Amino acid sequence: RNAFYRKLQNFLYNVLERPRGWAFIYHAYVFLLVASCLVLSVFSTIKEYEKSSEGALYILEIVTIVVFGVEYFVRIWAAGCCCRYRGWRGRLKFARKPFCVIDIMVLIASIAVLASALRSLRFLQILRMIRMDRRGGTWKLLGSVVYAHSKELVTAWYIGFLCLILASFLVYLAEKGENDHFDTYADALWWGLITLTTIGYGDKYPQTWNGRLLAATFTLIGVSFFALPAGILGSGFALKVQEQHRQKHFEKRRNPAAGLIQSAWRFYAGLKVSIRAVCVMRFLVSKRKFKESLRPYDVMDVIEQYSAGHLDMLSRIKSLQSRVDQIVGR
Amino acid sequence: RNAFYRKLQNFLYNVLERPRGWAFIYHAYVFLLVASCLVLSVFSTIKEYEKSSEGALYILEIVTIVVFGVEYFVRIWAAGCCCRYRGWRGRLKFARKPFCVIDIMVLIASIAVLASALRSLRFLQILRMIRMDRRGGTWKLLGSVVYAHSKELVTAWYIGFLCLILASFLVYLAEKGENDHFDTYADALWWGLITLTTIGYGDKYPQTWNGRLLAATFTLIGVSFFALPAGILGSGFALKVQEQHRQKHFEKRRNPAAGLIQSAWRFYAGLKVSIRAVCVMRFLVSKRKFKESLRPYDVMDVIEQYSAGHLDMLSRIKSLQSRVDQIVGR
Amino acid sequence: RNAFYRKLQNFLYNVLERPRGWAFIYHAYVFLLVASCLVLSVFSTIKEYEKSSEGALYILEIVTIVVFGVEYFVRIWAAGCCCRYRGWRGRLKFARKPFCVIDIMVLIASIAVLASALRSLRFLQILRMIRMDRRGGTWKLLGSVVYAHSKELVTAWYIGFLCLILASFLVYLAEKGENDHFDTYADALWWGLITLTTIGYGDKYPQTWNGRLLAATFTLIGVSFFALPAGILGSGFALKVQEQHRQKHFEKRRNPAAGLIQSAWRFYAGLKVSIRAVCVMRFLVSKRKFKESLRPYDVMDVIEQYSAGHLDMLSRIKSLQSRVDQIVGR
Amino acid sequence: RNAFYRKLQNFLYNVLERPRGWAFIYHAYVFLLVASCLVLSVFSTIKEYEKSSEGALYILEIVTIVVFGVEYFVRIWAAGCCCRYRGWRGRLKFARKPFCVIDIMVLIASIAVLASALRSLRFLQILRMIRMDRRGGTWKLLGSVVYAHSKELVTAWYIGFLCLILASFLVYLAEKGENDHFDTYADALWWGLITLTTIGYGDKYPQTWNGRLLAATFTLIGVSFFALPAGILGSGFALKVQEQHRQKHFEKRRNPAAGLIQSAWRFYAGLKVSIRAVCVMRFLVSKRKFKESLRPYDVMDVIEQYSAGHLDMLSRIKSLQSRVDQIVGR
Amino acid sequence: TEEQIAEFKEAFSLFDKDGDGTITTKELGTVMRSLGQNPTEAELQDMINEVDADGNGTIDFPEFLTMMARKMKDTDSEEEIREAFRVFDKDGNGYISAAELRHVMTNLGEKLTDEEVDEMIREADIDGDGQVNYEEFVQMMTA
Amino acid sequence: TEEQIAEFKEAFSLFDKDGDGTITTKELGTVMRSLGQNPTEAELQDMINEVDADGNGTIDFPEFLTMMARKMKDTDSEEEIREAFRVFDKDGNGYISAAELRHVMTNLGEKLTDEEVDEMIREADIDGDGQVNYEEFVQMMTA
Amino acid sequence: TEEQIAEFKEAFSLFDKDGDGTITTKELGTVMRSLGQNPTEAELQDMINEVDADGNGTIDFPEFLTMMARKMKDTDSEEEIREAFRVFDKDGNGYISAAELRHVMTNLGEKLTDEEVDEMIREADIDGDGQVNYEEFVQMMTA
Amino acid sequence: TEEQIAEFKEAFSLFDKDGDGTITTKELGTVMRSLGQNPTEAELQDMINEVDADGNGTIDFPEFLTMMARKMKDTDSEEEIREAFRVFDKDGNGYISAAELRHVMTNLGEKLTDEEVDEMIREADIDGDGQVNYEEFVQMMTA
Ligand SMILES: C=C(C)[C@@H]1CCC(C)=C[C@H]1c1c(O)cc(CCCCC)cc1O
Ligand SMILES: C=C(C)[C@@H]1CCC(C)=C[C@H]1c1c(O)cc(CCCCC)cc1O
Ligand SMILES: C=C(C)[C@@H]1CCC(C)=C[C@H]1c1c(O)cc(CCCCC)cc1O
Ligand SMILES: C=C(C)[C@@H]1CCC(C)=C[C@H]1c1c(O)cc(CCCCC)cc1O
Repeated sequence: RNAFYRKLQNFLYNVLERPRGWAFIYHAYVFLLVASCLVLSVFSTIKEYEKSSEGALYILEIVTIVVFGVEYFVRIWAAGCCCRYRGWRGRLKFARKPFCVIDIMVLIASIAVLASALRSLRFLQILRMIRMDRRGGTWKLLGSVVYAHSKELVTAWYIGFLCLILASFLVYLAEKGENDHFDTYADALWWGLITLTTIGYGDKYPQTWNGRLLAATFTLIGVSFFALPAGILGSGFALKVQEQHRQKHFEKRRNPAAGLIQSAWRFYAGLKVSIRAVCVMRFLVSKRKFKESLRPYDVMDVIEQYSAGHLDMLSRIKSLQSRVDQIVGR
Repeated sequence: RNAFYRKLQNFLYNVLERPRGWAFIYHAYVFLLVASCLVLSVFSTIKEYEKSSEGALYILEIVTIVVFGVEYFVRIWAAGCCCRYRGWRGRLKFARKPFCVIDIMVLIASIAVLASALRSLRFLQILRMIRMDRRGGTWKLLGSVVYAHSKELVTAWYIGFLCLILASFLVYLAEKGENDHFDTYADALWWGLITLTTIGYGDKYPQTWNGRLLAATFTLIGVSFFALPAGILGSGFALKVQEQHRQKHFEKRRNPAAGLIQSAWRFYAGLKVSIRAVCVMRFLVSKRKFKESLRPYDVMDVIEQYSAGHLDMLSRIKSLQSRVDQIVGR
Repeated sequence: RNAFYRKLQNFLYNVLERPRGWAFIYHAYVFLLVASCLVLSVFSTIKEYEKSSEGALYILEIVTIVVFGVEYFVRIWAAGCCCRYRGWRGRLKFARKPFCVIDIMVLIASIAVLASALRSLRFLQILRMIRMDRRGGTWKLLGSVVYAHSKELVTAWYIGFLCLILASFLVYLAEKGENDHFDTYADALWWGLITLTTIGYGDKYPQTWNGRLLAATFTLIGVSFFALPAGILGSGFALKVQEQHRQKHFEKRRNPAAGLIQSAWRFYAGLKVSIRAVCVMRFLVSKRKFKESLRPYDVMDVIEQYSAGHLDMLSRIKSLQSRVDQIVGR
Repeated sequence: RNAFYRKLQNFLYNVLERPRGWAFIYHAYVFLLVASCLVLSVFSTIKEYEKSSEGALYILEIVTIVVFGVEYFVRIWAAGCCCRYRGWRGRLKFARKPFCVIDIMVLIASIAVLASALRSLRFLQILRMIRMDRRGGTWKLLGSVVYAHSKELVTAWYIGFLCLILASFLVYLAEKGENDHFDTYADALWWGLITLTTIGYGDKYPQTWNGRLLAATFTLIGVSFFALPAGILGSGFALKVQEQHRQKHFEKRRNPAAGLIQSAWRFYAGLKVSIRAVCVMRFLVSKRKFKESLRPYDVMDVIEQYSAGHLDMLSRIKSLQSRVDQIVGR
Repeated sequence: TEEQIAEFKEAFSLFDKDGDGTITTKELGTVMRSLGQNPTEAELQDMINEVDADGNGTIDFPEFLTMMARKMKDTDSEEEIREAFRVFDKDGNGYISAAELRHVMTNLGEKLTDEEVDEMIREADIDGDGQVNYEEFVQMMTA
Repeated sequence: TEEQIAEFKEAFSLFDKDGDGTITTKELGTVMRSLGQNPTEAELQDMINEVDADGNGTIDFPEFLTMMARKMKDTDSEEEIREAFRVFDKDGNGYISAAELRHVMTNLGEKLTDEEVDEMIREADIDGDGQVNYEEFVQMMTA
Repeated sequence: TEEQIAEFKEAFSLFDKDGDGTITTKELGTVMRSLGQNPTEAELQDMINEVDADGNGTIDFPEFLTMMARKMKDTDSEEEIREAFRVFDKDGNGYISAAELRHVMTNLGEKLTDEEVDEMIREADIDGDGQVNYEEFVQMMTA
Repeated sequence: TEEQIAEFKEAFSLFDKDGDGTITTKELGTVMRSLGQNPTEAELQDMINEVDADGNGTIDFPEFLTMMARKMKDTDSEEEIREAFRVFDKDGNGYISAAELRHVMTNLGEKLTDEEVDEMIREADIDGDGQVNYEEFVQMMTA
């Protein structure tokens, strides 16, 4: 029964590899498992709780390595869906994926350590958490948004840094004598960074009233300039979400794809040479239209569309105008 | 006089159940009442103020249970407006609503306790505060916005968590020896969480200068990554508000609704069988147009509308073109 | 020379009353003056600096009352530009304006006190600062934006308050015994408010590790929910700024105003009665078009405009179609 | 070989002067260099690290002055690309640029000091960091965005300041007696500023329960009003980024520029005088169209474009209508 | 039954002018125009999309039998008509006044004639109280 | 009064060509075209919407009597004309120059003739000072 | 080779009706119309832009030789067709069902006849398993 | 001078066909069509707006004298042409290649003929180095 086995295997591949819907819940469970490890490992660092922490962590490590091994095997078995990952060579290539090799490495490391490696344990927990991304999607999205607002982020950083050094230096001048907090300029810089960030430990704070006046005037600005990057990036992320949401509606990649496939086949499928020419030119046209359907993929295209029709309108009426001109002579 | 009684009852139903305008003020008053309870209950936990706090809270509990009972009765009386809540069975079903049963339960609990239950008192205050939502609207809106930005929130969380663990571990290494604050890694994690969140209690802070350097470099990033979720959700909420504000203007649900009602009635109302066919097909068309007026309900439809006319324009000129073609032969 | 005096007086009225451009600088100067008073008054509260603070504040109060009196007189003299404020009665009505009466009251109060009233001085400084708004514009704008996002702000508040009470209660349970910070539930509530707000004084913080675990898990959410209102309001203000910026370009209030004035005059200016009818109906039309140019004043009107033309084009071709139909018979 | 030398020189000019792509990396390196100096200078302020800090800083200053001198020379040699900076006079004018004169001044100052000037060293490090902007772009962008939201920022500031003074005064009244933190009103103002900003040092905090109640109620609002400016500016920056991103696509400055150049040349190039008139009027038209392509440069122009065509369509059909009218008589 | 199936086939043939067992847009448009109502291209395409449960753009007798086999009970049209009426009901309580119904319903959508409004009133204003409730009307609609 | 009511009925009949007591868009459009001014479909629909205070799209004599019974005092047009003029007034103080009025007012909206501008000047530039104030003009407008 | 170059020149002359060595939009449009397929102005301009590697809007024989000198190996069309098919593949695993292909491909883009679908099936459904894999098909497409 | 003023008046009369001392859109359009080049309504309105420095939509001889009295020195067209060329200059350094100039300039805007491009090269490519600098060209333009 290859049909049912293939169906079950494709379901397992969907739930394990990039999922879409309820499959996330399963991953969430796995996350919790590994998450628990983290917490337990932290508790294993406390002398008071070392005994019980490690006692529970041994069982939990057995559980997690068993789960990860079973998941790895089920994954390399459900990889048969992908054409690239078919047969011995295909599945070996699948296991060649960086996250798969990392998974097997962490598995054999956990097996070895179970049968001092606390630092290794923490690092492997970190790695099995990182694998969840599996694509760099978080890093790629953050980098895209940061690059989009690079100038605004840099101006915020530059102005905030100038404010930090200026305010810290002025408060240092106002407090170098009558406050043991600001012994040196490094202490004042630490204070300024810890306040403009609004962390405000309280280890250092101005006490002389001129110092407090300067600190007030400069914090009122520095706190805003230090909070600016968070607001800028948040607004950028939200605007990008809205843009993607409105872009995913028209879905104008279907007809260009069909035209491209037809043109590619036909181009593969004196006068004969001219026909083959026309066909390869049309193939280049298919490539061009597909590409122009890839990159812009935005609402501005709609405006462009209108413009086209706009010109079309003009052209059309010209013909109509020409027609009525003939009616003048008839 | 059923007319005036019905009018007064519908006004009371509007003010009690989902209100629109000035009725909110009344609810605000009620909120304040229950709010007062909360504060008083908190004051009742202080040994110093226990006497006076409880003395005032007894009278205030009498007042609030009286108000809630009167409101509950006025509500089950003004529920007669809704057709579902008419007569004995209708009103019994109305009382079956989860918030109504919760209301009567809290009422009888307050009556019983009035005639140790401090924990019960606090929980019932919480419940009568929660009832104000009465639909989950707050939860539904928050969930919708969070789901919309799920990827951005998750990337912010993942990067912030990596920053937290990395910075805390590095500062722990820099401070494990020369600072009793960072005894273990758990202490360093607590510090990192309390600083990157910008809470900054001051119980733990780096003191070794390499530790302070690492803390500065990593806080400058971690604080932004920890503030990112607030900015993302705020921008999402504001953008959603703007979208809803611009969507609520065209109000294109009137004509489709009228067409749907007409078609449904007509479909309810050899050649006769073909006519009834045509009618049921038109009923399916009415269902489809109503649904397509429900889901999209967005500005993009306008573009679609233009596109329709766009194609329409083509078609019409073609006919015009055809016409002039005949004029060529005449 | 009434011409030059009128010109100078209108310039003074522009600089004093609602200004547009460089006049703000003058007001800024005045602001600084009153601002200085504030600071000096605060310094006058310190026993150490009381002597010098009051010594400088006496001269500064003389200066500020002189400036305010001169400004008040120049204002009631430059008020002659406004038609309403012309002549004895017009200028008396001008002085009847709430900010003008407040100005004269603060002036005579300063004169009297100069010739214990420290609280009076502080309040009058506050009042002369408040007068700068003179319209409630700040309050009106804030209220508009808050009302626009009322549901989002309320859901953020409700969820944040639930998080606050829940986290406070749980940490209180975890710390009621082994931490003198959380003596009662009021102490725990104070802690929760001071941390979820990210103020984090450090007076109270969890110490038991289960308490710290709960505090971490609940702060990671509560801080975001408490920062949500700031992000929501900031995004709302920015979006409103963008909307106003794009709305102020078309400026479609000119032609409707001209039509309204023409129609109003004409309506003021058997068959005669029918003509006067036509005219009053056209006056109602002018009122309607002016109102419809007032309220919407948005980009959506453009869509509506297109729709109009859309239908228009339909209608137009119909006539054209009819025309060609005649050509069929000719 | 002037061709290859010119190519290399233009590449060097691109990498040094305003760069576009990978050249930023080089500047980043330079930034790091100067950045290192900052840190080292700070370390040179610590008595403990003064020896090693200054020892490393001497070599690092040699390195940085060598790098800056080499960069300055390579820059004044690669400036030959710009026509203005050609030959002796052109290059002398280039060196006249404020950042170039500042660069040579800092170079000769570093050379002199190397062969007490610690304050000079810090100031020169600051200046060579500031030079990176080289245009005021950060300041100009920040000023533009602040001016755009001037009213919203000012209302946030005004409401936050009223909240600050009110809350501080009320907490001072509640705590003037039973808390040594709030000795005077200045102490209460410092507390209010340090809490509403969410810095929360912990040096001053309310302790009386009425004081804590007032502090809670007023902080719940003041923290939001103090965080408002950051959110407003962040949203403004993000919206401006989105606007610029969508504006940079159409790039409608090509054809107007070509028309302007053609018209300018032609205008430079009884009936002859009338022809020259027509030409100068067309030159004014070219100036006008270029200017109108400069300022708006926004999506609203698209709407305007439609309107034009809108009217055009009207006009066109009128002509068509006129035509068919003739067909009535023929 | 046999009679019902025969009548349904007769109706389909009335629609299927060609007689090839595949109804297209042209035949439905022409027959329904002969009935009196003029359609639109989008209207015919929407009918085709709603009735084409096969995947070829044309329909056969089995599809029409499955369609007409549908009954008022299982259309699941309850919630849809409810939300439509709530949109109609300005108050939102769930009652529609007679005057508002007369003004709105007959002057929007598929316009109806005087006999139509009379029959709506007859089968809806059972109590003759003006404020016609629709929940009972739609419950009997389903039945 | 009796004379006023009779004249109003005569005017309505002039509008009501049919004589059925219900004025429609066609009759108003035709009569107003016969007057000389050509309307638009949107303009006629706007008149119908503004004058239809019954709910059937047509008007009867009582509505016209109530309309014409309106006086300059109760139109509440003060604030509207004020804001319109402030939009006109570039300075914003509340005075309009004679040259600006002549250039703008006659070259926008419902265009006016030379006699029209002359009569505006006569009844507005009472002082002949150029800077025509409008608050007095609108106060006498109301009266 | 000599034969290939001669045939390419013959084809270009077939395109180059004028005989001046510069093909323009008109000649390509007219000749391709003679072939049967009607183009559009945008389509002709797109061909000109894609084939004009000189910078004057017209083409000469060397450009056509460099074009047809291209080989299926270096078209670099692999990733493009892959992404196109992933857009086609609803599942996203990399397999297309025969029924879905028959319904979609022949009813979109450059429509194809029955012989065309038959030849796609012949050269794609090598195993006759329905779920046609395309990676092998595109690899042999390149070769 | 007297000769210049007489020639300017002759040119204005050539424009002012009517002879009433007020040039309107119709006269300018007709005369400049007789010159050969066809305008647009927006183009004529733009000329009117740019040349109407009075406020009535028509022009008189004094305005034309003030216009033509303008010299190349005071047009203040420097920065505008500079920014235009920077938009033209892809590199942004301030030099334009001869090939790019030939390809772009003659194929955009107000199209120019071969003699036109030749004279641009003559009066711009003074050094004949290809990479024509424009700052000198515009400085001599102003003079
Ligand atoms: C990746 C993020 C989130 C940005 C972009 C990259 C940089 C170097 C830091 C972030 C950031 C801050 O975290 C804080 C500031 C305020 C100035 C700090 C003074 C040194 C600016 C600033 O851009
Ligand atoms: C419901 C909100 C508001 C989001 C979404 C759900 C989650 C788990 C938390 C919120 C949130 C943080 O409150 C803080 C961060 C920063 C990283 C913290 C490191 C553990 C991310 C982060 O998504
Ligand atoms: C006028 C502003 C800025 C809003 C709206 C009005 C209200 C009552 C407070 C502000 C506000 C907070 O300042 C803080 C929260 C977080 C919850 C606090 C828990 C009690 C919500 C919250 O809406
Ligand atoms: C340049 C920025 C970022 C703005 C605009 C200019 C001003 C004076 C300060 C910033 C700012 C705050 O930094 C803080 C507040 C809150 C009120 C503080 C009470 C004195 C408002 C406020 O506009």
